[PDB]
Amino acid sequence: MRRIRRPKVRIEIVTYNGDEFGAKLLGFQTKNSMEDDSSVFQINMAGDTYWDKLVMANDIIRIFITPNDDPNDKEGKQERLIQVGMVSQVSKVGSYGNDQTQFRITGQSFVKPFMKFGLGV
Amino acid sequence: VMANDIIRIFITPNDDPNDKEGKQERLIQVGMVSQVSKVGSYGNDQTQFRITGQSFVKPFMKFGLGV
Amino acid sequence: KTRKLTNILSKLIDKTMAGTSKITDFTPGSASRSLLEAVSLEIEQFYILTKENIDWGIQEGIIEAFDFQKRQSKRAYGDVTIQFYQPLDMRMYIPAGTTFTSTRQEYPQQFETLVDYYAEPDSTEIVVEVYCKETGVAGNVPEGTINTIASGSSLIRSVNNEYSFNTGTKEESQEDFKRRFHSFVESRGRATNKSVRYGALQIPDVEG
Amino acid sequence: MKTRKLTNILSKLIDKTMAGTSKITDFTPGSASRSLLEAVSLEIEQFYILTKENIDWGIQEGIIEAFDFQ
Amino acid sequence: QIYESIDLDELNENGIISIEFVRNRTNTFFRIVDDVTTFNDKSDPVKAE
Amino acid sequence: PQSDGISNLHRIALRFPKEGGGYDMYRFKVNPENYTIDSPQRTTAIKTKSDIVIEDYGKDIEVINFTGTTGFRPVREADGLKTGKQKMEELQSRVSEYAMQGGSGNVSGSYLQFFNFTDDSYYKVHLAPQGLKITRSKDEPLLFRYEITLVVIGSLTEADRSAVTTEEFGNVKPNASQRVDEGIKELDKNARKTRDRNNQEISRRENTIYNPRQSTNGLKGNIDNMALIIGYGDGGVS
Amino acid sequence: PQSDGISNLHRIALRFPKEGGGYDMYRFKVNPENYTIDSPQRTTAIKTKSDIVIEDYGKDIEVINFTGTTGFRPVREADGLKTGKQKMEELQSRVSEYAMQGGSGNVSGSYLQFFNFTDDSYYKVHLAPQGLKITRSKDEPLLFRYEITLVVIGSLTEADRSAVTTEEFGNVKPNASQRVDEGIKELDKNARKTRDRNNQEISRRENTIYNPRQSTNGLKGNIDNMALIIGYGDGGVS
Amino acid sequence: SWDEFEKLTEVSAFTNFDGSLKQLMDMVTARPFNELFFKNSEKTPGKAQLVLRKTPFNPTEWRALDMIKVPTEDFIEEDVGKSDVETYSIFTATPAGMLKELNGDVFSKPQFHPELTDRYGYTKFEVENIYL
Amino acid sequence: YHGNPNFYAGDIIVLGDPKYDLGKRLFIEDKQRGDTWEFYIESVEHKFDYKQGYYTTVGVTRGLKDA
Amino acid sequence: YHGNPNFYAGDIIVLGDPKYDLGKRLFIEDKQRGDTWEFYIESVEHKFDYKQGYYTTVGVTRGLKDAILEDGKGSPHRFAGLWNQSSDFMGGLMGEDTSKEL
Amino acid sequence: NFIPQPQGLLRFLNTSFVSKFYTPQLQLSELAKKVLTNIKTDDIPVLEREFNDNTIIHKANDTLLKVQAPRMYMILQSIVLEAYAIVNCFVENPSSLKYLTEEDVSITRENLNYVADYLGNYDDYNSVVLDLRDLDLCFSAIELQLPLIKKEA
Amino acid sequence: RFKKHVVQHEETMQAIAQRYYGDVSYWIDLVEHNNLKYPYLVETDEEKMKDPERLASTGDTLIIPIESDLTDVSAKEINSRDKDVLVELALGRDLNITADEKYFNEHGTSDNILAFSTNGNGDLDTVKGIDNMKQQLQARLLTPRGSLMLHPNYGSDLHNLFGLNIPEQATLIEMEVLRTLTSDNRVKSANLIDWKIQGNVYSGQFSVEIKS
Amino acid sequence: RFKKHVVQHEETMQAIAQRYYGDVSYWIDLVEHNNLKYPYLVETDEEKMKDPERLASTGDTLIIPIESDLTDVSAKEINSRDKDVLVELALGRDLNITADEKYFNEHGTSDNILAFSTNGNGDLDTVKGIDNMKQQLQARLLTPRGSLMLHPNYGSDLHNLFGLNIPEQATLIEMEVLRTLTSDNRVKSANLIDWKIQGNVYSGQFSVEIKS
Repeated sequence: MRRIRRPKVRIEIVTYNGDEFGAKLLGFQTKNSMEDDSSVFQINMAGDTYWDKLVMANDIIRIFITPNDDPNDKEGKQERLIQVGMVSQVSKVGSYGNDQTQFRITGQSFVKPFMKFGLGV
Repeated sequence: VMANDIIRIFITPNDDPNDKEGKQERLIQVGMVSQVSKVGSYGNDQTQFRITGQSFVKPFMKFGLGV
Repeated sequence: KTRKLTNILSKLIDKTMAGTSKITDFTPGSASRSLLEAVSLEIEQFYILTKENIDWGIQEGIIEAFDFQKRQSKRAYGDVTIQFYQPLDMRMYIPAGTTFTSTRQEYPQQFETLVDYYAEPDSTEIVVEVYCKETGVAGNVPEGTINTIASGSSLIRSVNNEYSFNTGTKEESQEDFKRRFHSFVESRGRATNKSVRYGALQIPDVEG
Repeated sequence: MKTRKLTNILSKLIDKTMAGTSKITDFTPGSASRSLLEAVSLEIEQFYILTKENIDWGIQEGIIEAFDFQ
Repeated sequence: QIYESIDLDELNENGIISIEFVRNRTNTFFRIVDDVTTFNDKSDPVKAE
Repeated sequence: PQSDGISNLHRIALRFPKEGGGYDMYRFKVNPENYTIDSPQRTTAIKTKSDIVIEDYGKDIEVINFTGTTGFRPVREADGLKTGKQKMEELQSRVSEYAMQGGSGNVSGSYLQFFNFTDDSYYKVHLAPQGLKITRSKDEPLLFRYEITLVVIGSLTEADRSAVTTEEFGNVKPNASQRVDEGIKELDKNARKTRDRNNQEISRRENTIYNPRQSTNGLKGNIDNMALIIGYGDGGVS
Repeated sequence: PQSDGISNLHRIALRFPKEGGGYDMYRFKVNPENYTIDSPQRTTAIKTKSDIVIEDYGKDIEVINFTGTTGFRPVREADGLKTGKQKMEELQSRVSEYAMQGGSGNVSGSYLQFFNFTDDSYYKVHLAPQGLKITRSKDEPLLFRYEITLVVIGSLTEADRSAVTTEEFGNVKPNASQRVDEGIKELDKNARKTRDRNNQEISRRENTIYNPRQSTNGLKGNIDNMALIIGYGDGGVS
Repeated sequence: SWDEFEKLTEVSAFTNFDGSLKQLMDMVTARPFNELFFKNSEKTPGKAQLVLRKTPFNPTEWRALDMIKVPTEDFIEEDVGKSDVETYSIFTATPAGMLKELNGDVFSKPQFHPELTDRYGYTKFEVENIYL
Repeated sequence: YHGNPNFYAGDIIVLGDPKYDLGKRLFIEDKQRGDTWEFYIESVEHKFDYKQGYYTTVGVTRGLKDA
Repeated sequence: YHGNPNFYAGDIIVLGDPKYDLGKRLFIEDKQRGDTWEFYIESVEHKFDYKQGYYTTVGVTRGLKDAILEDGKGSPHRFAGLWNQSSDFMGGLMGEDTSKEL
Repeated sequence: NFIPQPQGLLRFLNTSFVSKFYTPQLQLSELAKKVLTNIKTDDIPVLEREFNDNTIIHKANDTLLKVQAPRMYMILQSIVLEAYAIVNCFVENPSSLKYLTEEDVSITRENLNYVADYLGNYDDYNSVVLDLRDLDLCFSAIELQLPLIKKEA
Repeated sequence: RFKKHVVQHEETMQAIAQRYYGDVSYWIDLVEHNNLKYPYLVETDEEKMKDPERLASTGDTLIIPIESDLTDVSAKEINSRDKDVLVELALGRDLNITADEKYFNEHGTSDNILAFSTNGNGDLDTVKGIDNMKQQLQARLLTPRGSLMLHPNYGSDLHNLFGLNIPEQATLIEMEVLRTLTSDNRVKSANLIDWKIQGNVYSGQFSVEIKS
Repeated sequence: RFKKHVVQHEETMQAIAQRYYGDVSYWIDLVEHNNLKYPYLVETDEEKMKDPERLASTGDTLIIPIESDLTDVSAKEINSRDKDVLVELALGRDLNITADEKYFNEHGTSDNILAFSTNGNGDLDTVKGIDNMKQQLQARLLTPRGSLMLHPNYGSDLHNLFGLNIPEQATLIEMEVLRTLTSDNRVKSANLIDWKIQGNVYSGQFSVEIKS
């Protein structure tokens, strides 16, 4: 038999409600790697709302991914958190030639405070 | 294929019986392998194995005169 | 202190395997694993019963020996008398949950019965207990306030509670209990400045 | 509420079990019924012991709570 | 109730209906065993069931 | 069954999952006009200088596609008198209940059972990416045509992945490790530090289905409890 | 209803938005010749080296497409006598006006409303990127033809997503935050500097929907409101 | 970390001129002998955790890592193979770089295999450790 | 670090699941020929998009067989 | 350079025209929601080809909203309340003062 | 670990007409008793500046209620002690929140309403009432929320 | 939020937890949510007489949390108060303004209709739970959309829709009713059961999925 | 796991390993599994009478591991001495509860139907081998899907499938039975070979492929 999968992503934000932010999700990336000294993630957002005026920098975004079906009682029903970090950039994006626009947000997993805090002299 | 083996490649340019000047079995490159890796995108339903090496630069480059 | 489902079940399977070589299957649906699971689950129930009972002893038992009782929230209750138009001819049936309401506009209280009661054919007047639908002092009511029954059986003439309900005790946290107990225990000190000062307060005219 | 050692439990259990029939009385170590009943009596023994220990711990905790002598 | 599995042969075989106790998952724990009628002869299904 | 030698064929039926427990089904009054089943293979062939290399990686998704209409006559039903229009509306509503709240909310069923009484074949199916397609045309003023594509999860005779029971001979839970962790929890800080040091000391000088019957997998687990309770060192070893 | 011998045919109607709010009611006087409805699914299939994996994300944006011809002979209107050419031109002008005014990303009012009366179903729809294609070939010289394609936003039974009135029990606009902020605005720069110092000291000492009833989320608001009516240090805390 | 082998340390705040705490965190880490990274807290879901532990290449520490299973049935594509990009013969762990061979106590103490150095002769691998 | 050669290291695109995390030991069982592989995770790169499925990269190093 | 955060910077592909030049101040009026933007040009990249139109990139930095057109006033929020208010830098802010609490 | 206290507040805290709706009882809470002893005996740190010109600074000492109505001035002190006690535990050292109960805040509000009503007669000193009415609703939110906090923590 | 349950004959306590959560082990949390003593369920109803509030029997009602609020101590506390009244926390309490349904139903869309009233004596009539929900749909739908003096887009367009009695217009009335009723989160959805066009009387009846 | 085999007339031990495992080289480890003395296979039974347990002769069974367990020393030790007890251990051992075989086939999908029994003397009856597998399939089929107190989603909806005996109900019953039988991983496949109707009586039979 072939497995069936029904993904259901949640997003929670702490300083606009997080549940409304999670609704306009479209895609994200989470580059995490021990080889380099920095973990970074990106989120793609829909253009329904003007996010530039809302999401202030340095906010914390939590992402939760549902692996498989709830009622089936699979081991995947755990709502395991995938990544958490501090946003550090938000930008409008859009190729009006193709008649489509998106908003992109990217951040790093708590490496921003230390990396920015420079012990000056 | 264990590492550090020597592979010789020979290319036939044109037809044997024609008696062309290209019938020479000229060697194109010889070198020492230094990496072998499985490769395959099962989405496209195809896999391959890739081997790469250098033309006798491996012994010298690796041999470090330490202190 | 207390064991769990798995901690008991696994040990039981281990001992079963160790004692005898005649059993090696422990799949779902095996009568042995079933029996073992029911045993484990029963034992977990006893363990939680012991935990709750020890919790209650910690909360109340150690201090109750000094005659100090804790107030526990309970449903208001008391005796209610029902009168019939005429003497019954057949045994009448009154189910539990038979519901009661007050026609007085100042008393929206309601009561109900917990257990089934029956009226014998020879009887003519029956007393049945009722329990309020709400906890605390809300259930309390003065005498003669129900005046009605919800089951609409035309044999019943009138209904009324002979005595006021006063058993709807309020909920008091153990902090006040502990405070009062400690105050009682500190007041028994002798030959101390603070105790002497406290003892001078008993006279009404001694203030400063 | 008192201890009852494993063998006391196990004996009471088999003694009750044999009432009404005589197609069970074979309790060598190899028997599986003996193993099951040994395991049940082991668990009941552990239950009694943990109960007694938890009672002692409850007594101690109430003594803590009553007079606030942490 | 009195009646249980062996009685739920006796009564049903004599054409009396009764409700059976099934310990779990079936909605109310209770299902009704048959639709036999009070007629004596059970051989004919039109009369019997 | 078909119409040949045997008694009258049975139409094709679809079984959907009831929200409130149990199941609801849908039988077509009119057999489909076209019925296609694609069963490709995931295999690639690449020739070398003087040989042919064939590689395969299993059976591909068996795609089921069929097209049907609904009759204009009414016909008896299990409850009520439903004409072709009502039948197609109910089909639409069922597909929309299976599809619209599939990715959102929750659906009790994990799959759909597709019964081919006429072809004597059964499969477990899920809505294809092409999905349902309804169309009504000039030269069919009263009728309604439907076009659906499906992907086969697998044979209906086999059991569900999540409802499979392994062999599971002997104890599955290693209780030795469980009590070792429980006993280690109560240990003092010094005991744990000494157990780490002992572990390091053993480690740096090395090179130089639980069942105790008919197996040796649960060996060190029993030692760990015995070494903790008895006391090999202040904490223990391993 | 369709013509079924029980009720007379009922033809389609479009309810466009009006500039000053409210709506038009464009009803077709001849029904479409072709009518197609697509229901695509977001299901995807990926093939792993040893198994197939089926993954679904739920219903995708539906497409509505239909084609027809406006009648020739004059036909009375609910407020006029309009011919087929006037009807087609009115349609073109409605669609032009709807399309052109959408130059701010999206109209803040309604989308189109599509009363598909013939078979009982109702949708909220938007102009597809095919648009209103109008043609008139040599064949049928005096009959116009129109081709419309539409994308479905949602059922018309359901009100707008963002417009739904939430529970909003308790108080979403607490006064504690407001009067705290007013207090802190009213404080002297040295006062706020000392408050910052006290906050930093507390942070050093860390280690080494709202309802006044049956809720703890608003606990801090009641405490933050204090330490200003009472001089808990030269300035509030937290 | 390796408490037994590491002595007492006097690590300075300003070891790096106007650098970040990450730059100063690297010195304390003393890589590759200790592994530092940011990862989710499985033991306490909902919050992150900073990890600083000795490297898992030790035998007992390797066994202390939690295992995870995955069959081929979840594999979309793979690209895995040997490589001779990293190759060293002599390994040593010098102490903090103030101590120097011509003005004090024993400078270093390396290790090598006799068979290994035939293919790759005298290939050294040096790491300074602030701790020692 | 003497055993750098003869170890396996690369990048693997397993199916998108949250079980995999940085620093975690990875066990793989090959059904192609009944082989067993062991790895050490050093990097993971997630990718979620409705346009095409949901993938998760698992970078590995220091890999060996017969696990 | 204190106000690097909260400024806008990127690359814009306006229509291909020679009016735009390096170092020139760029004013944009958003018709989407009646907003106004101000920018500073730091880079331009032209692209001319008969195969597909004619484009001109306009790199911008140090961008801010709520711009004004009159006399090149620009955005009044550019000179924020933190522009000039400041003070001399010395220790005693973190860790230096904790030992001196005599 | 205690933030130093202002000199004003520290001096303030260290020591017929009747309303028909709410009346006082001059009852002190256990938590308020313990704090009072702490300040009486131990020498808590204190600040030197007095920048914050709010609360009792030139409002509670400026008014003539101190000399005219000293009994009323004893209510105000009790409310400050009860207001300062609840703010003490939550900000720092939460171990003292075990002694607080519902009735402790109930009586405080009643005392607040009585002194507040009496101050309404005076037309000059309405500034004090301005803060007391805001503080009055602050105690009620603790009153309807304090039993849930202890069980949660 | 929660679900109701009714206790059945000799019902095993663990069977409840399994039957609604799949694992057995959450019965410790469920019985804490329902303030039960160790005798969680009992066959005999006379045993309940001794400790009615802390002892349940056959046919009694229990409260089942949803999975997310299972281990929340505060939900356990609140769920120990609102026993078989928990509905009141979701639907709410509000003041009664429907003084006579015999009055406003005969006057319809207009100014100067509804009013506060008093049930019993002295205490102003507060209308609660399902009866609050009745009012909060009725009073909403009778208001015209523009009306209310804060948060506009209240109400409905119903007063516009007294056009010609022909079928399309009847479906438009259905649509505005559906739109108005699904506009409040307390209802999941709505749909039409039936409609009946008399010579000048519209009659139609609609279902709504109130929550809980 | 293992495959069964028998000694043929003048077959050499070399020949077996070569035919099943490919390489002849493996016979050397293969004799230790069958615990054989040097005359590993010998034609004559009066020669097996020399020391019967340590030899095999013409007509005797042999054990043939799978190649993965060929090299395992534990598999060698176990297969050496257990011999015929392999099948029983490999199919596992369990308490026998088919006491009333005539009876449980009169009231299926009703509870209280099975019961312990006694065989031998003074010990509860036990079942092993293929009988155990049958008994377990039987019990699994006659149990409703959510009625065991742990690990639910075990059993069948056979108690729910009673219907009008039209063929669709019969295919449904077939599919449920096949799902129920294929739930256990030990069984490979099931398939129907007959379904048959007698008015209000269903009848049919299923073939199940049990691993060797």
